Amino acid sequence: SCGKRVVPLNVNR
Amino acid sequence: IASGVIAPKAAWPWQASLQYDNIHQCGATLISNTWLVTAAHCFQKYKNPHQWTVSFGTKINPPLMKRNVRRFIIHEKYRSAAREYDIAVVQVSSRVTFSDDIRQICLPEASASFQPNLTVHITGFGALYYGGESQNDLREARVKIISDDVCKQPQVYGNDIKPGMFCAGYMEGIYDACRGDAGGPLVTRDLKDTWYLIGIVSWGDNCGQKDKPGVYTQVTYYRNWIASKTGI
Ligand SMILES: *[C@@H]1O[C@H](CO)[C@@H](O)[C@H](O)[C@H]1NC(C)=O
Repeated sequence: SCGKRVVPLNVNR
Repeated sequence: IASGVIAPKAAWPWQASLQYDNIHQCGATLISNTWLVTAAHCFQKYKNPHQWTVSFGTKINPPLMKRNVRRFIIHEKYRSAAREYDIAVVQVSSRVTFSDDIRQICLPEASASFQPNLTVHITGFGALYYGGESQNDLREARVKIISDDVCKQPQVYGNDIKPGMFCAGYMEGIYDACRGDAGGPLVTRDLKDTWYLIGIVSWGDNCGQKDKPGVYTQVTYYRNWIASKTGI
C-alpha cells in the first residue's frame, strides 16, 4: 500500500 | 503554509522535515522506506549529506523517528541561479517502519492529468506569513491548481513559468506555501481514497498575495527522473 491515511478528511466539529 | 491550519496527527504521514544541523530548512515526502522527494534549492548552500537529518509526524521539536541522510541527489540541470529543475531525492541511512503516523505516498504515472480547477492540499512547517518563522507544528491548506495560461499572464508570473512547473493557490491569495515549505508535498486523493504526489513546493513572490500563487515542481514531468534515481 501507498497513499493511505488512517485519519478521515471529514473531521468532528 | 500561509494562513495554515494545524494538521491532525496521522493526517499527512508522508510529510517529513529536513534539518541541517538540527534546524528546519525544508519539507520532503516519503516514497519508500528509504527514499524521500524534495527540492534541489534546499541544498543550495548546505551541501554536506552528513549534517542533514529527517524526521516525521506533526512535530519537529519533539522529533519522530529522526533519521540520518545517507545521501541526496539533485537534478543534473538544476543551477542555483535559476528556478528550473527544482527537484531532488534523499535516501536515509536506516529504513523506517510504517506506522499510522508514517507511511509512503503514491507517485502518479508519468502521464496522469489533473483538471485545472482541482482541489489539492499543501502542508509544511514553514512560515505563516512572508518573513515569518517556521512552526514546530505541521500545517495544511486547501488550494486549487491554476491554468498555465492564467499563470503566464505578465501581471502574474509570465515567462518565469517553465516546463515542469505549475501553479496552485488562489488568485485572491490568502492560502499559499511560504518559506520553510519547499520540497514538501502538494497532494490529491483519487476516488479510491488514495493520495498522490502532484507537486513539490518550489517558489513564489511573497506568500498569499493577489495574483501571486505558489509555483510547484510538476512530479509527472520528473516522474522518469525519480524512477532512474530511486527505482520507485
Ligand atoms: C475555476 O475557478 C476560477 C476561480 O478564480 C474561475 O475564474 C474559473 O472560470 C473556473 N474555471 C476555469 C478554469 O475556467
